[PDB]
Amino acid sequence: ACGSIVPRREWRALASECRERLTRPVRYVVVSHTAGSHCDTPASCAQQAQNVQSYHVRNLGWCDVGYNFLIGEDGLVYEGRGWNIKGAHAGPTWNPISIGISFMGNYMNRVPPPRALRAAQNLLACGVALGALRSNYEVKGHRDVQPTLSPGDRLYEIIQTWSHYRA
Amino acid sequence: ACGSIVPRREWRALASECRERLTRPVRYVVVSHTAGSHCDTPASCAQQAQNVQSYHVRNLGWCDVGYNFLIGEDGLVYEGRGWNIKGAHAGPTWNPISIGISFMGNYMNRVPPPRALRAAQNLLACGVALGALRSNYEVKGHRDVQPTLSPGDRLYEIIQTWSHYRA
Ligand SMILES: N[C@H](CCC[C@H](N)C(=O)O)C(=O)O
Repeated sequence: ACGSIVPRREWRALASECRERLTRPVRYVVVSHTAGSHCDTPASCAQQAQNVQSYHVRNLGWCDVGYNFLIGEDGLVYEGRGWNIKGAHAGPTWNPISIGISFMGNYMNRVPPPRALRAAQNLLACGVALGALRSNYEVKGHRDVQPTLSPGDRLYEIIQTWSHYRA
Repeated sequence: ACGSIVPRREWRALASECRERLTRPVRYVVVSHTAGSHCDTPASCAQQAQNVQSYHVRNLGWCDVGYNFLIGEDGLVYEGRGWNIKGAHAGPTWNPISIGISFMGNYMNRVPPPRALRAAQNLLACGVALGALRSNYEVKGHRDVQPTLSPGDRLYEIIQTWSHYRA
């Protein structure tokens, strides 16, 4: 088990119905925030991934949670659509050429804790390590590719300092 | 770099006074339990890591927490002595030739949750990737190399199914 990713079944996900595959290795990573509630325990962040997926599935009518992975302030990564299934998180130009990771919260006036950030970068290395990502992958913030405040001012200024970030 | 580890400072560890280095690559991994209180959040697990360190330093007179790494039921790994410094967790024959990882809890009547187990296994893969552990490393229960009940019956039964387990 590559990163220490919480599997779909462990956060009680509805089964996915998405079919569209991403072509590896993938070039881009897009970092979003959920603009949802935050959580900082495994129990609270499992519920929160449930809740986000529930909105996407029941309400937006999507095949699964839109993000490939979610990050909790518990410092764990929650399997969304995964490495191999095209996401619904950054519009039609970016969904097919990226992995979308989303921090569970609103980081406009808040920073995610260092454990959340470590879990994100550990996830990405793990992606390289598996061949899901390019070794020279490029990180975009959600607002760099779509009109939105996502991932929040505070979170966005941090991912700007990441070695793989490209505006 | 590899994995995600909660660093010493983040859990508010006393400065280490330990100096003896292990010789890489290390061949053996010894898995214990602390036989202490469990914790299932980053906040409670950081506290617990302090308590364990406090006990070993202040009461037992050791140079640091005895373990190289601790595992919380929050699903995070807590930095102890690290990959490079000799632990105090398995006696004078095993301490110089092993990495000691301890699950924070009492696993006599109780299993650690899948996320603790994942954190532990991934940690070891990272030791391998790092050259800290041999690729053909062996995992031992604490009871395999010393008389005590550690790492606890339930947890012992689990580590017996790990692919690197050798009695
Ligand atoms: N490569 C990872 C280990 C994960 C196992 C992965 N190789 C798989 O079987 O999918 C690492 O060293 O962090």
